[PDB]
Amino acid sequence: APDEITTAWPVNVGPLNPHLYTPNQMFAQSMVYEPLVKYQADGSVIPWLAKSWTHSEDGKTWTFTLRDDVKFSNGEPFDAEAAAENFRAVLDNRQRHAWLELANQIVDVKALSKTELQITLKSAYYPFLQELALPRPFRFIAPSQFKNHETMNGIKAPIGTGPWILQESKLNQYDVFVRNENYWGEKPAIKKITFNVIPDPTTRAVAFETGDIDLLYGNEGLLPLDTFARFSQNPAYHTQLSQPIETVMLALNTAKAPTNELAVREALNYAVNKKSLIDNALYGTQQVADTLFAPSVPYANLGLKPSQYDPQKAKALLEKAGWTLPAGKDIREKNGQPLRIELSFIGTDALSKSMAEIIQADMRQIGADVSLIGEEESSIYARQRDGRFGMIFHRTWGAPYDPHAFLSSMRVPSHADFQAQQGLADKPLIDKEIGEVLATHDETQRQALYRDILTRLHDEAVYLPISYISMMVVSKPELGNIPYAPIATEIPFEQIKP
Ligand SMILES: Cc1cccc(CN(C)[C@H]2CCCC[C@@H]2N(CC(=O)O)Cc2cccc(C)n2)n1
Ligand SMILES: [Fe+3]
Ligand SMILES: [Mg+2]
Repeated sequence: APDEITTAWPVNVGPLNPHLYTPNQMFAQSMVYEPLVKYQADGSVIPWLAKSWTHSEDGKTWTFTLRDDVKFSNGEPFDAEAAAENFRAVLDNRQRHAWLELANQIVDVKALSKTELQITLKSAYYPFLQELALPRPFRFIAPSQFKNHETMNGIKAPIGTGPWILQESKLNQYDVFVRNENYWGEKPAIKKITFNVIPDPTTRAVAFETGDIDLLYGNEGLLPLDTFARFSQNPAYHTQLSQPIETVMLALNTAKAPTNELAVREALNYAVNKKSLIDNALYGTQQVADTLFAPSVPYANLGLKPSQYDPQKAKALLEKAGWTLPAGKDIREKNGQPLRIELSFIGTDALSKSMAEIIQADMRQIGADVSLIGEEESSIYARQRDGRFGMIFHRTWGAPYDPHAFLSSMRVPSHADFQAQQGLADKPLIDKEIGEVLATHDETQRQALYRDILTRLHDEAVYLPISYISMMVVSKPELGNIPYAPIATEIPFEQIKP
C-alpha cells in the first residue's frame, strides 16, 4: 500500500498532551494539534484556525475571528470557547511556560462569541503571532478531554483538529497515526504512518537497509554520517540534506575557572579548526559556524568578526594572560593551577564523543587540558540547569525560535545559556536589553538592541560556535521528494505525495 508508510523515532511520541513538554515529542504534537496562525518559511504567519485578526492602537488587545467550520477529530466543534479554555489550561501552569515570554504577557483570553476570541497582553509584545504558531503550548485539544477542567495534570484522549489522529501507542515498540478523514483542510495523501521505536542510530540504518522502514527524517544524529554518505551514493535509495536549520556550539562557563577569563575564552575560539572538525567527525555534511546565529537568521546579519583558526594567536592570548608552559610540560599553568577545562557530554552519543575528542586534541595543542566527562542524559541536563560545567555542547532552536525566543530564554537562570553567561559583568545589561527588544515597537531600536546583545555575546566569547547543522532524509524512492517544514521541529507528513 503506497499510502501507508513506516518510519522511526528514538522514543515513543508520548501521551500527546498539547500543553506539556517531556516526554511529548514536538513533531507529534504538531501532527495532531494546530495553532491559530501558521508559521511560514518567509518569517510571516498566515491565517489558520483564525481567519483574521485585528489589534488595538496600543498593541495590547488582539481580537481573532476564527473559522466556523472546524471540528475536533471526535466531531466536537472548535470555537472561541474551546480556544479560550485551552489558553486557560495552559496559563494555569504558567511557571512551566515562563521561558516563553508570551506566557508571561497574556493577561486575559475571552470568547466574545463563537467566532471572536480576544487576547489581552501586558505590553505590546512583538513576537506575539510567531509564538502562537509554535508547536507548543498554545495549540488546542478538545475541552471534553481535560481532566477536572485542566490539562496540567494530564489529559484523556489526545483529540486535536489536525490532519493526523493517534491510532495507538505501544511503549518501547511503536506509535501509529492515521489520516483525519474529517480534517477541515486538505486531505493528506498518506493514510497511515507507523513509527518504529528505534533508539540507536546504527540500528535505524540497519532497519532501513533491510526494508523494514520507508523513511528516516531527523537532524545530524539521525544515523551514522559515514553510512549516510554511502546511502547518498546508493542508486536504490533516496537521500536529502536540507539547508542549515540551527547552530551547534560549545557554551563556555563565564562563572567558573578558567573559562571565567575572557582571554581564555577568546583563545579557545581560535584553537578549533572547525572545517577539519566537520570533515573529521561529520564527514563534511555540515557547514562551519562563526557566530551564535548564522548570518541568514533574522536580525543577525551584523558583520561580526569571525575568530578564524589561529593556534598562534590562541597561544599568545594565553601567554599574555599569564598561562605559560612549565618546563617539560604541555599543559599551561598560572599560579600553579593547570589550565584544565571539563567538557561534559552525553557519553553514549558517539557523535558527541567524536567531536569531544577532536576538541580535546585541538585544545591540547595550545596548552589547554580538556577533561572529557561522558555521563547519562539526565546528569547532563542537570548540569546545564545548574551551571555545573566548564564547557558543554549546546544548540539553538531553529525557526521560529531563533533569535527572539532563544534570546528571551537567556534570562531564565535554570538553563544553560544564563548559567554560561552568569559571570559576565554586563549580564544585567544584556538581560535588560533582551526585555526591551521583545517589547519595543521602534523597529530601529529593535535592530539596535539585537545588534548590541549579539555583539556583546560574540565579543565576550561566551560561545564556541561549531557548525550550522541540516536536516537529513533517507527514504525509499517510491515516496518521492520529502518536503521540509518551516518550523525546524516539525515533520510535514501531510505534504508527502507519492
Ligand atoms: C529544557 C530545554 C532546554 C534546551 C533545549 C530543550 C529542547 N527543547 C525541546 C527545545 C528543542 C528545540 C525547540 C525549542 C525546544 N524547547 C521548547 C519546547 O520544549 O517546547 C526549548 C525550551 C526552553 C525552555 C524550557 C523548555 C522545556 N524548552 N529543552
Ligand atoms: Fe524544550
Ligand atoms: Mg569560526
